[PDB]
This record gives sequence, structure tokens and C-alpha cells, in this order.
Amino acid sequence: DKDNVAPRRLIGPWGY
Amino acid sequence: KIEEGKLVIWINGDKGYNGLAEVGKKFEKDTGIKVTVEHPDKLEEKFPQVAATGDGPDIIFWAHDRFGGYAQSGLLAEITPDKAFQDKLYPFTWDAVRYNGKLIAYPIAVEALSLIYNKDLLPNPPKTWEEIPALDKELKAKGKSALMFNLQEPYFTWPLIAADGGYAFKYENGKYDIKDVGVDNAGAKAGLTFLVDLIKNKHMNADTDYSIAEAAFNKGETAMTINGPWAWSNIDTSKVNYGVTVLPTFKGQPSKPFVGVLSAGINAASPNKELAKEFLENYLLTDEGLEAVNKDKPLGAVALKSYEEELAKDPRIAATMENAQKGEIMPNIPQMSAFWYAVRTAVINAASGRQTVDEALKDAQTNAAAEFGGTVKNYETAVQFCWNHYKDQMDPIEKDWCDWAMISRPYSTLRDCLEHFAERFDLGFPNPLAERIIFETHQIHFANCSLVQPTFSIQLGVTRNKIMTAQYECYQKIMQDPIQQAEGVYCNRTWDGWLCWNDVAAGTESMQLCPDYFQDFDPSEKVTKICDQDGNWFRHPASNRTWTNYTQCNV
Ligand SMILES: OC[C@H]1O[C@H](O[C@H]2[C@H](O)[C@@H](O)[C@@H](O)O[C@@H]2CO)[C@H](O)[C@@H](O)[C@@H]1O
Ligand SMILES: [N]
Repeated sequence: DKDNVAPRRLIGPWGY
Repeated sequence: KIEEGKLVIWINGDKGYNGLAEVGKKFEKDTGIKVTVEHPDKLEEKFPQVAATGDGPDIIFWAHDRFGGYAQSGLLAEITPDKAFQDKLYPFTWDAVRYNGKLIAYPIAVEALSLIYNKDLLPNPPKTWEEIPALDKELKAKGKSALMFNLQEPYFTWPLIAADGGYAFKYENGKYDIKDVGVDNAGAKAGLTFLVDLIKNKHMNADTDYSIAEAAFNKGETAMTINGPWAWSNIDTSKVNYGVTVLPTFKGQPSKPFVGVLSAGINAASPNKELAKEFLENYLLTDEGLEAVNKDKPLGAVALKSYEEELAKDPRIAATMENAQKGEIMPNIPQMSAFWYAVRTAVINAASGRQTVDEALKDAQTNAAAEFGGTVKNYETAVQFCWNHYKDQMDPIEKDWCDWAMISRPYSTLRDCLEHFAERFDLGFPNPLAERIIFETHQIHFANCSLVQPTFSIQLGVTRNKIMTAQYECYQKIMQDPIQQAEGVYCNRTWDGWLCWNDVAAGTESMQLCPDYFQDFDPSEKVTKICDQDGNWFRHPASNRTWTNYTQCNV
């Protein structure tokens, strides 16, 4: 199934 | 530029630096030499940066595993303890700081992780990892949890990964074979799968770090943590009724913590090398010196025989050494930096779903091996490694280059390799060289494909397939358009990792809908990307990395 949770690291300032 | 006539000392922020400063005050009283103790962030990475230019501290403290790398880089002074001094410390502590037959640092204390449990919440600790889920279900009904520990540093997960067969390097007949690595094997996968299952089942949270786990344990919110002797001081302050005990078994086998020897090296560039020797031999590595440090933050089982005998009856130290006996002494070889970065990446990516356990450990071993053998030294050589690996997978399947079922895993692995090494060399992903490599595969491998969209005649998982499909569409069309697509000064088209952005006019806050990649993304919410007045994409001020704003997607 689709991943439950977006990775927080990738939303934060060192992410995408 | 290190100052003559004083000592600057670096030690990690979890250690007894106030106690070490007291030793420094006694030194100053006898010699007139001022001792400054500092605890910079990331000191194990900062030391090689600054010492490489003849700068940094006179003395560096860290576990022994980092010291071979420092020695190989020429950053350490030779240490010259005479035989009478060596006799005062345990032989096995000297062994931990012996690299290529030479003593490269002074050993201070033996550290191993233990299970720490709240005896009021949990009268008997669990013997097994397998029983922790059931225990968490009981505690959740009372507003508590079973277990919290640092999931950001692989040191804390290694005991479970090693239990069923994970290892770093084969050590036999006194030598390490760095071509025989135990990160990608059935035992490592079993352990990391158990950890990822604890997270998916909401027994643990992928974002938990050292400070979150310590606070939860010390406030009585969680029944158990995993930590070393240094942590006992703050638990004592908290007044939690705690036990320090053997780590739980996994598949009936002991947890195998990587055993550290806290060690002190002298900076090759120090003009204070004799002062440093005097401070370490005649002030720190005495009963009085180790007592001052230990009273601040417990050291564990100290390297000095006389003081180790004095503390030996502490049951917390007994449990430490029981866990140490079941684990392995860390190698001190130069390959340990690349080893830890790779396992850090595997644990973080698997815990957060960015890779499966099998992808995470397979990529960690492949990418670490690229550093272990000296091929990869910088991002330019990393990118050539990633490209060569990819070409080796693509060359045999040329007839199927337009088949997503055949090229999607190689294409995904190329992106993971470029991202692994970008973070390794403190670059953002995406970055100009990575964009150029992905553009090249669209020119060489996919140029004859009739569609922008992937077509098809263990596939990627649902989320990764959506992300890579979107990436492929971006590079098939927007990235390859031969001419500028926004008039005047503009921010250049880019794939940001999740979404495709066209050329955008200077001075625009570009907007798209949130992608459907994650169950916690609202597909009606907005993503923003700011193009500044100079045609440069916004960089987040905390990182200075080019940054798309996904923050509204999961509010
Ligand atoms: O997480 C990888 C990290 O593990 C070890 O670092 C330990 C250190 O030994 C302890 O004294 C304590 O400070 O916790 C650290 C983990 O955050 C290795 O010594 C280190 O090189 C490695 O990067
Ligand atoms: N981002």
C-alpha cells in the first residue's frame, strides 16, 4: 500500500 | 593556528566535561597552564575538518572507532607512554587504540549500551525483544509506552541488527578483511525488520532522537530505554527507580552492542604535545582525575586498573560489562566512518519508509564498499561510481530500455546512490551534478521511447513507484525542452525530489497541488516554491539548501 507517513526529514530544511 | 602555552580539549556533549574542567583547574593550579574544555556539535566530523589545516583542539576525546581514520589522515601526534604507565591500564584498552601496530591515543573507559528500565512501571524487565509489542499494548492503555531510544544514531540499533548475524568487518588472525562486510545478510535484515515492524505497529516513532527518549524515560512516560553509563547522572536527578540490565534477546540470541573505549588523541599540529601528555598521564588517568570526570557523567569501566577495581562492585557497571562481553569491540580502522554513515542511512531510510529493509541494507553495503576500497573520495568520484553501477545493470537489458518493469529498479537505485553520496558530502539533493547524470540517462537510455510516461509490456513499492514515475516524466519532457519556457530572468526548471518545476519568472511564488504519495498528504493542499528576484530558487535559511515548501501538505 501507499506509505502512511511522509518522511519529516524530507519536508524539513535539509529535505526536498 | 593552535595557541602555545595552554590546552584546548574537545569532548562530546553527553560526557562529563564539567568534571574534566575540574581536572583542568587542578592542572592550572600546579603548572599555570589554562585548560579550556569544549563540546562542539558533530565533533567527530568537525575534528578532521579543522585539524586538516593545522587548527582545532590540542586533545580530542571520542570512542576509539574514529581514531584509525584520524591516524591515516596524519591528524594525530605519536603518544609515548613508557612501560610503567602502560602497566597501569588494562591490556584490552590499549588493544582498542592500537592501529597498524602503533598506540595512537590514550584509552580512558569501556562503554557498552544496556537496557535501562523503570522498576515502578515494569517490575521485571523483558528477556526478549519479541515480547515488547505485547508489553507496549498493556502500557498504552495506561497512557505510557514500553520502549524509547535514539533512532537517529545507528549505535543504538546495532545491538539488534548484530544479534542474528549482522557484523561490520570479518576480523580473523589479527586482521580485518574490508571486502567481507556483514550489513547485507539474513541476520542484519531480520534485526532491522523487527525494528521497522515496531515502528509500523506504532510501538516506536521513526523521529525519536537522544533528547526525546531521555526526556520520556526520565519523566516516567516510557518503561524502558537503551543507553550507556553517561546517561545515569540525569536518571539519578529525575529520581526514577531504574535498573540497568542485560539487553533483550532476539531470535533467542543476545543483543550484541558495539563496545566503545572513550580515548584521548593529541592533535598532530598542537605546539603543546608535552603539556598534553602530562595532563593525560599525570592528571586525568589517576584515581583523582577519573573520579572527577565519573562524578559528573559515569565513564563505565575505566581503563585505569586501580580505579576500575574501586568502582567494579557497582551493579550498573557489572551489567555494562555483561552487555560488553556479548557484543564486539569496534574496529578502529579508517573504514569505520563510511561504515557508520552507511548503517545510519539504512536505519533512517528503512524506519521512515524511504527504502525497504532489503533495499536499505543492500544499498548501505554497496555504497560503503565504494568508500572502503578508495574509489569514492568526493562527490565527483561518488557520481562516477553511481553511474558505472547503473550502466552495468542497463547494458545487458538494452532491448528493454523502454520497459518500466525492467528499468525502474536500476533507475531507482541510481537515484538512491546519488542521494546517499550527496548527504555524505554535505550537498542537497537534487544538485547540479546529480541533475546532469539523470539528464544523461534520458539522452542515452530513454531517447527512443515513444512516450513521456513510463510504459510496461519485486517491482518498486506503491509510493516509490509514484515518485520515480513522476521523476521520469519530468526528465522526459520539462527537463529536455530545448529553449527557455519563462520570459526574462528566471529560475531554471528542476526536479526537486517529489515534484517537477518548469522555468519560472524571477519574483514568483510558484504553486502546485500536494502529491498523492503519502496517506498523510492532503491532495487539495498546496506546495510552494519561491523564485527570487535574481532567478535563484529559494534556499531554506536553516540549511542554505534549495528547498520546496511541502509544510502545508500534512497540516
Ligand atoms: O551512531 C554511530 C556512532 O556510534 C558511536 O558513537 C557513540 C559513542 O561511542 C558513545 O560514547 C556515545 O556518545 O554515543 C555515540 C552515539 O551517538 C561511534 O563511536 C561513532 O563513531 C559512530 O558515529
Ligand atoms: N523540500
